[PDB]
Amino acid sequence: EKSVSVILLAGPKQYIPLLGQPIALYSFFTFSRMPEVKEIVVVCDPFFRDIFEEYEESIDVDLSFAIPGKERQDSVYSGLQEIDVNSELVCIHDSARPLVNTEDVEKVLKDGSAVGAAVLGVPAKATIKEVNSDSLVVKTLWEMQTPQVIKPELLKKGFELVKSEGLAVTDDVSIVEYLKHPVYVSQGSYTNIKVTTPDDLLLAERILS
Amino acid sequence: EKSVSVILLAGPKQYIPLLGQPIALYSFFTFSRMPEVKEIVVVCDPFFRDIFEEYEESIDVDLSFAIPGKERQDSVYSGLQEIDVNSELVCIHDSARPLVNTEDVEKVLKDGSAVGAAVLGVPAKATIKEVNSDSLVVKTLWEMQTPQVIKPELLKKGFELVKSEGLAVTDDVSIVEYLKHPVYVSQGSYTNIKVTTPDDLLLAERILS
Ligand SMILES: N#Cc1cnn2c(O)c(Cc3ccccc3)c(Cl)nc12
Ligand SMILES: N#Cc1cnn2c(O)c(Cc3ccccc3)c(Cl)nc12
Ligand SMILES: [K+]
Ligand SMILES: [K+]
Ligand SMILES: [K+]
Ligand SMILES: [K+]
Repeated sequence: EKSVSVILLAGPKQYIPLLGQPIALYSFFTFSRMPEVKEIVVVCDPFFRDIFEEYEESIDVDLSFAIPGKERQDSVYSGLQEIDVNSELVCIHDSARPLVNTEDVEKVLKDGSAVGAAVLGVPAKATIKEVNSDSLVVKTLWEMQTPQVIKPELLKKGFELVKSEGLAVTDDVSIVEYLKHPVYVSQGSYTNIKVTTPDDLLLAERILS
Repeated sequence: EKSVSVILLAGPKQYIPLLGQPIALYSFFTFSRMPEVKEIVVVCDPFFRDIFEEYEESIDVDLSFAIPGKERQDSVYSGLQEIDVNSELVCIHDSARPLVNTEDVEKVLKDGSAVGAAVLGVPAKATIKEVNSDSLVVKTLWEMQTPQVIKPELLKKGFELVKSEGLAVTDDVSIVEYLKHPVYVSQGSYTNIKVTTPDDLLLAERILS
């Protein structure tokens, strides 16, 4: 209980309402009601702080804020600077995923605690293949979602390594890929979609019923 | 000209209308108007033959039919048995992809002719990772679409090898993966979606405007 700090990424499609509520507030509330969660560090343009700020006394978590940066990793880093000095786990979530299930958050938190780093994923349904520089097929794949859950010292070491040795950040689990620590893939739900265009918004409404 | 035989897979979501026309007819017509295409072998439950049969004298291709089988590869094989004895290329298409562009069909036909086997693909947008049996991340991916275009002798040899040596067919390019022949990935369009649920159907309508 109160061992997890959520970094909620909300640096605009994550504020378009879903049944009257901005998309970013759904996951915000899902996390707030979990007794595991001590605090939520919201990463957002200060223009939208109000959207979250209205609910501070009514939620049972500490609310903090962080300034976004140029790339997703910069926004992750900024949020990381604000967590309780004794948080055992950081839980990084894309606010564009409003429909994440509490049960799946529970699973990835559990796996993150056990393993050190964990991320929600689902089996990739489509035929997906590695392709080389000459456009030829190179002769189980999982699609990643969020939360991404990691022990703060682990993530700090990852940022430290990328920084000092000047490494290339390419995708959403690139930083830990440079470390030798294992990353567990917690099996999630296909309903935990990223809601970035009006067609997704419609999906979200059907899932919400 | 008249060098390509299309195997149109329509073995029910591919007959739900899109702006009044069953989904399966969109690609059917796209292929019919191409002077490269000699014939279309439609693979469908005979219950729906009429849907295609109505247009035979008005299209400029020979129309043939084949019975589906249990798995997609069986349906591919059945269609293969019906093509002109002198077709230089077979063009396999999932009728659930109604929005394929003529220009992209032209590209994959060109690449299939040059290389021997080619398939439309797009860069996979999501973070996708290989995961091992212990649920851990294994430390460019492309999403495949159709058409899949192949020289008929190449595809026949592939079915022959899988059959005689009893190999496991897993995904949509599995059969050729056993051969040493290269498979080219022709860059397609994100609009060439597979339309399997009412939300896709809505996507299709927006793309169609
Ligand atoms: N942006 C961004 C980004 C790039 N890499 N990377 C990363 O490795 C983690 C850490 C992490 C990875 C997997 C599972 C949990 C945590 C997080 Cl949270 N973000 C990023
Ligand atoms: N079902 C099914 C199926 C499984 N494998 N496989 C395959 O290799 C090809 C041939 C092909 C592959 C890549 C590019 C063109 C053709 C086709 Cl057409 N279908 C299948
Ligand atoms: K380590
Ligand atoms: K999407
Ligand atoms: K060969
Ligand atoms: K779909």
